Amino acid sequence: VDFDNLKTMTYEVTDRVARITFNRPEKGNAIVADTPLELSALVERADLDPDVHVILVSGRGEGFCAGFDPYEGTVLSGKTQALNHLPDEPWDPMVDYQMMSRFVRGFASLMHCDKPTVVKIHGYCVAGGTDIALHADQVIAAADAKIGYPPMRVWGVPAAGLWAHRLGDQRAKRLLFTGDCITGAQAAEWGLAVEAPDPADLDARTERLVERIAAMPVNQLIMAKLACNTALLNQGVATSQMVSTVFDGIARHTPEGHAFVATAREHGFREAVRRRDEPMGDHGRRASDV
Amino acid sequence: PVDFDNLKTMTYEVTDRVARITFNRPEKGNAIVADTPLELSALVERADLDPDVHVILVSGRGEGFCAGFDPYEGTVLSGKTQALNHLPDEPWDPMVDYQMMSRFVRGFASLMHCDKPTVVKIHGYCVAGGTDIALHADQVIAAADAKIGYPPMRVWGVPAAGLWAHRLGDQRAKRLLFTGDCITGAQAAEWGLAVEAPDPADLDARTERLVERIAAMPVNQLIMAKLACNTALLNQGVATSQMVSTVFDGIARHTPEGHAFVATAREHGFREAVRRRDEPMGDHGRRASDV
Repeated sequence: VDFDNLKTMTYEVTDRVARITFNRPEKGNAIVADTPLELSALVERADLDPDVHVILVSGRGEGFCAGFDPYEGTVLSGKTQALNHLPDEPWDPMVDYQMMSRFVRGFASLMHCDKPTVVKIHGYCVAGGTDIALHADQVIAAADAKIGYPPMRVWGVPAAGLWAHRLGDQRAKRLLFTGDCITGAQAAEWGLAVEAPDPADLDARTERLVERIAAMPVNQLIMAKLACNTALLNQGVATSQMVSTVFDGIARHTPEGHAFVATAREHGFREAVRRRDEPMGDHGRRASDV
Repeated sequence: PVDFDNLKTMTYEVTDRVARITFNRPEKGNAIVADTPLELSALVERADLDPDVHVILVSGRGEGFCAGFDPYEGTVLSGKTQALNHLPDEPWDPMVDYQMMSRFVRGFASLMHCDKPTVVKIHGYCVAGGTDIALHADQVIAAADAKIGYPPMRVWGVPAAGLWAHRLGDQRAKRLLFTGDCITGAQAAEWGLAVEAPDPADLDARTERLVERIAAMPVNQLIMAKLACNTALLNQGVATSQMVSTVFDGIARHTPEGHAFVATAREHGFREAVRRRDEPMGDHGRRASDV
């Protein structure tokens, strides 16, 4: 990673806030190969800077993140991975796991890093976008944001494996058994988000939150996060994550997975998504009425 | 950033399906320096991504495996920030220390969390910070006469990796950590710290045999076996043991006792400081602790 030629996001430190800001708004800040690498590198940079006390992750454009979009001679090559997605030959789930687990590993830097992480969600945080967002220590969301994992319906299982740890069993299952999304307001109500300001107030309340955190000594902040993370990680997060990443690979290789891909190839991915969600009445920015 | 054409602390070679990572500071007991965890972590990742590699074999050159611990400018890891944080007569900052020592342990933990099997071969000694590395490996094979343990429990460390109780169980971990005593490789096999403990003349051959039997399996099978076994391992609270133990190691280095050890090492050299620590306990150098 080259801090002078970042491809997917920007880095800027203002006062004590390290702002990591997705920079592909034309693509909904969709996750590409470089996203986890840049995210993890920038988080480490922030961790090591004694003038940084808090990391604020956000996206440009209409929403936080819409989800998923030098490796030659590795298991991660484009050729190896595309061969592993052919339907009419046995695939290798561990070749898939080596690829997908490294996305998740990059995203997990927001959980495991020394310093506090805040994610600001506006608009949408769906599918892969939640594999990032749910790792953050604090999530603040616009009241009218759309948040969930629609590809439970076809083509994914949340690789991060964090829904049960963030929502509890009942509410995680409510979303993962349907692919339904909740509003930012409901995310606050269910405790997925710490607050849900009206969209006109989101930036102001977000800046207030990070300022308050940033006013604290780094040593205190690091200790609080270490203390709290002993309880979080003791819930079996590592296991939830591993098995969910395997499951996501499975979702991308079932008959249902391949039929979705074939639809995306014929009509484009946006239209494949519309046809997935339309029978459920929550296509686009429509609410799921949870 | 690690340069595979200019490695500082260790070497890398793939022979058939075995990625050999071999420590390369033989006359300093392969002592751990800043680049050690960076190189180990990068080379383990490279092995993981190479479809021609099935197993990773870590060993050290010289008389023993590892004797333990020996671009950051403007970071919490700078030489100046860390040196300042070790002054005795001012308040120190345990989180400045944690940021440093946790990143050593993170590099070492790549042997545990990587996709593929890891094997550590111990000859001679694996003591102190050496064990922070070794105990992360999936398989440990040791010369019957090797010396294995954490002598700085006596003064100046607490095992930052935090793995002793996970690898030995409560009673045998406490037996070594309440004393700083070392066990032989033979005892390590009996206690299940090592999977076998060949005579030193047979160590290399038995090691090669073990890694070849592992390498004869498909990569997909191996990765699944490791993932399955690690769910139980990690469910023991390894992450918490490692975090609290890394905090405790910082403390050990900043107590009156820790400062007195460093003052002796600074005045007379580390070797003499170790002499004074271990000779009263009858186990200085390659002597056994008679556990």
